[PDB]
Amino acid sequence: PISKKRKFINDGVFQAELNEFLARILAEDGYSGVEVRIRELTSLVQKRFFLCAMAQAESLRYKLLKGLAVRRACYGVLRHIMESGAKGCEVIVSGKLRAQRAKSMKFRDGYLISTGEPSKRFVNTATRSAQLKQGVLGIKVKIMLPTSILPDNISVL
Amino acid sequence: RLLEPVPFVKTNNCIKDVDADLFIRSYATHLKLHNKITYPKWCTFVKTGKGRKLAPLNEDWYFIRASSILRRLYLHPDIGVGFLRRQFSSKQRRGVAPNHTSLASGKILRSILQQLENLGYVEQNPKKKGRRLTTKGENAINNFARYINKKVYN
Amino acid sequence: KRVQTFGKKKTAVAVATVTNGKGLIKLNGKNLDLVEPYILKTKVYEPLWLIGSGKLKNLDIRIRVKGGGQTSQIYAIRQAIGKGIISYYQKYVDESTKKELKDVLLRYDRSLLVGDTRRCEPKKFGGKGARARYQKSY
Amino acid sequence: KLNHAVFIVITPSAIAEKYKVNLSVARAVINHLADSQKLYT
Amino acid sequence: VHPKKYGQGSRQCRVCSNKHAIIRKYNINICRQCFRERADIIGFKKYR
Amino acid sequence: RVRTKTIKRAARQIVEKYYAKLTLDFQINKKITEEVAIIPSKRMKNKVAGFVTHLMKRIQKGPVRGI
Amino acid sequence: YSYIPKQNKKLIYEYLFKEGVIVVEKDAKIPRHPHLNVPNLHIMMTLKSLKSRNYVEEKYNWKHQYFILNNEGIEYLRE
Amino acid sequence: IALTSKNLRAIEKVCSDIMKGAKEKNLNVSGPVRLPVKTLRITTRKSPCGEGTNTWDRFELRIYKRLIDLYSQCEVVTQMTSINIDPVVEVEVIITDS
RNA sequence: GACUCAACACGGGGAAACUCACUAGUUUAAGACAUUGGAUGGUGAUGCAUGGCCGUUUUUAGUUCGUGAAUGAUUUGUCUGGUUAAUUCCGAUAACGAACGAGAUCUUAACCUGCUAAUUAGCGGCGAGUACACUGUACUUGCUGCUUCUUAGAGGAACAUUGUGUGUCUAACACAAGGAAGUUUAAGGCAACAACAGGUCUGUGAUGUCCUUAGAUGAACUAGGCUGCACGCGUGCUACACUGAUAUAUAUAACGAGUAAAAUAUGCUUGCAUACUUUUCCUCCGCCGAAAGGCGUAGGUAAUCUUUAUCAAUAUAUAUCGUGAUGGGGAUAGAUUAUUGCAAUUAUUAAUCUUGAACGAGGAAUGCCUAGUAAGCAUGAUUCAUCAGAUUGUGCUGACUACGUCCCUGCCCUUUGUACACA
Repeated sequence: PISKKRKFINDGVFQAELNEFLARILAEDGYSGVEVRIRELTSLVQKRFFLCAMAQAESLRYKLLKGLAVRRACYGVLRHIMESGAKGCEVIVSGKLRAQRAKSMKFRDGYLISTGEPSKRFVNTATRSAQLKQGVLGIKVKIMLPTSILPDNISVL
Repeated sequence: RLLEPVPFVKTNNCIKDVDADLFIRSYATHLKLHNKITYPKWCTFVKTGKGRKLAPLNEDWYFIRASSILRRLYLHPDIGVGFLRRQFSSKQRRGVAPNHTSLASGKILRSILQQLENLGYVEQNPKKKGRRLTTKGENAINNFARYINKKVYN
Repeated sequence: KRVQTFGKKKTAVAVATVTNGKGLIKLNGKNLDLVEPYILKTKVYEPLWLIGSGKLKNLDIRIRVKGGGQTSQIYAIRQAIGKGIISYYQKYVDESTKKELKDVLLRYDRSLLVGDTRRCEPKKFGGKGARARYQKSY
Repeated sequence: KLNHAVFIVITPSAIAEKYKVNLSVARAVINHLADSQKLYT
Repeated sequence: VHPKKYGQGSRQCRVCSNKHAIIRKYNINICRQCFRERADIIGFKKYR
Repeated sequence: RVRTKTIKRAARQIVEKYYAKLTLDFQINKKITEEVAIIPSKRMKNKVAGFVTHLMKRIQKGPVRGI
Repeated sequence: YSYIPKQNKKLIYEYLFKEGVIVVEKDAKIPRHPHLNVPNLHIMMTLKSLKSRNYVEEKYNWKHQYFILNNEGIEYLRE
Repeated sequence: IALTSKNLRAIEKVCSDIMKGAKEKNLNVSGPVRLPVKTLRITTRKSPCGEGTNTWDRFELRIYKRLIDLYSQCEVVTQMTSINIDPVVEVEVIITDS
């Protein structure tokens, strides 16, 4: 016997659990979906309760964590984004990068809208972090889905 | 100055057609002359409200409240004990702390409500829990309203 | 027969029911003179003169008061009664005088027939005042 | 300082200056002669 | 032990493990420091 | 008030295909620009159509730089 | 003191075995678990002990453990 | 039968389903009820440290609630809704006669 | 911790037990793993190891590319000038053509679709009236023609629209009229290129490295400081009065937010153990008590009950007073009634009384201000066991003024001079 007002925040707590649980468990492949492997997941979930930007960002995080060079790993992942279909991709990695001075490299290509609510609606985001020997690395992958049509995109046939 | 020209047609059937202040003072005089209730002496050494912090200094404030309580009872079909407190809520400056509204004392209004209950002007029933004024009180206040209206008219 | 119109300036609201009768222009329970402030009573009297006491003698207006300050309520009442008289002239009583009445109402001012959008804005940041800021130290 | 008393136009401000009296006793004198601020009859 | 059901120590944050700066509005009991980034995953957007 | 490159190039792009249906009246010009257009923002469509109207009042009384 | 009777250890072990799925909660002072009729102070230590013996992995979370029986954890813990 | 949610189109399409089913089954269905949309506002400040210009941002929850009524069997409607609802929408069933 | 903006009502920091990283002290192993070997946690140090976040430059308009062109660092594009919310554009153009930032887009107020309708809302109609009008009325109780009105789903209206005008007659802006809408109709949120050796490892089982671990830099428990002050500097509240000190009456809103325990009985001898409703939120009622607060209760997991046909105040009217630091003023302490909290003593919160400081509108100086906005008046939410004088959401009283400029200040461009480049 709970209100709808408290019920929806209880549901918000449940989805707060679900987001991090999905992030932890979905590591070997992309986003295969959710249910309203599988047997264990359902058992644990019931016991406790009673084109893929995230996948590509996790792939790049794996390539950096395995000790592969950031430059080549980023170039490859950017090529896979371009061949996946996004008109561009904004990937930025930050940390120690082989030195004691903080630094970052920004790869710019294409339209690359970076602000505004239509931009936020059209563009999805991913930002991950992981440990390193003497610090922590931060990776941001901005993938923009193909455009309804953008108000700025104007053409007459 | 109290009477003002009116372009629309009046009805003059109840106190709703008469101004509040004139009626409440006229009925305070009426009850003072009729001696229907007591002063009472126990309310004399207590100020009107906690936020008031001072004596009202009029010697008839209890009778004015007695004339206004049923005035608001007619206006609202159902009221509460806190309704009078909120209606007569006053500024309270807690010294250095800033002003806030505060309700008046409830025992005095409870007591005068008991006084009119003994007078029979107000009745209580399980249905319509809020205070309402009885049918006899309706015609009594109607006659008194029309009785003041006729002198104040011409 | 009957008409029901509305008037809202500021937070105050007003709904006016205009019906045939003997002139029972009543604001809910209380009359239009017993409000207490005569400054607003003059403004209430203002639309009555431009139309006609003899004309208003044949119609009853049921006026409801709910919310808003004194000035806001009087403005809402004025809008409600103006729309009521205009709609009643358009509908039932007479059309010939409706054009003259609305023309003179428009000429005298614009606030009598339709109110204003002027309202309170959401609070910005910087200070307690809606366009103030804290006294920054140095 | 004040030195007004009660022992010896109808507006209180004018008659108080005329008789060199306080405003309250001025109002009392006005009532006595006839028989907060208000307009004239 | 002396556990009490009232005061500051009655409840702690459900994630950040620090009871300071807990918001109890709408019975959330999640510390604001984590809630700043947990707002979107819960689905509680900022518009104006 | 002015406008942007998007409006300045939309004005050049349109007219050149359906100027015959364009008339002198501002509202009719608004209507034709709206129906030929596909941009889903009525406010800036109204802005661009007003630009079109002020560019059409420039025609038939001298060179108009294109069109 | 807090000496652990062998009944608690065997009960928690067979509760791991029958369910296959197990969560024991990071908090330690809760008198009872909603799905366990056993004090929870004496289960966290045993779970960490069994984890440190390389028989069960723990993904872990904030105020949650997410324990699960590994393919090799049952056999050693049978008896 | 009342439905509550947070987003807009998911309940509009479900209410369209309600209307089309009512027209198909020619039931004694009362007109749509348009309850006011309630907004719930909480506060939180950026700058996790103590320094800097303290800034305060406001997020909103836009609760929704719309009511309808029908005179029919409850089983058919409680199957029809589950046919064409979304997981993010919740409903409650109350019956009427006349 | 923090030192001009970019701190000093900030750390959500309104500190009675831990709470707190501190102190006078007392305890525990709660050192996983294979006597002994052997680690986690840590509010210990390092934001001068970091990530993220943030606060600035910076709410302004700047940044970059491809090609081309002019030993090199490099220059052009990125500009004489005209307009602007802005390299926003027109234009002459060794430049031409592109990406960003700008833009644009949206809630809310706002006008309309006599669309679209009714829960828990409104307008009516009649079944019986309370008293008067006169050949309906203020108020109830029961049902339903209907939904501009209580509410809102999409959409539209507004675009310098038109006309009189300026302009390189191109880009522009002015007045008036229709129009609710003529500074984008207005406040907002997204805030790049690049940087700070600004803050944060005291927010995280995010975080490297140096440090502690049985007498813990882990945890728990008794008492204390952050609340003391010779004093100085910030944000605020109350005021220095007669447009006022004070009491009565009527006219009044939006945002709101709201359900691992009390008590009874039994055994032993008020304490522990055991089972029953849900006492564990706001509360309307009838009383107790000036009040605080209590008693048994309506209602509600919520347009239903608090409560919103209504929660405040400056106002409105009459009255005691009538500009004398006065009766203004409320600092101060004393006597106490109750709640919050097993703990109010460093007298939290509080109904009552007494006590009576300065204060004649504040110097050198500074902050905010372009229209429901200054300013004043209040109200809801947060942290809450209790406590706003804090921050935020909302409403009322609707003003004095420009409608622009670089003279001050903070920023920007160009030109120029440098022996500066940690600038």
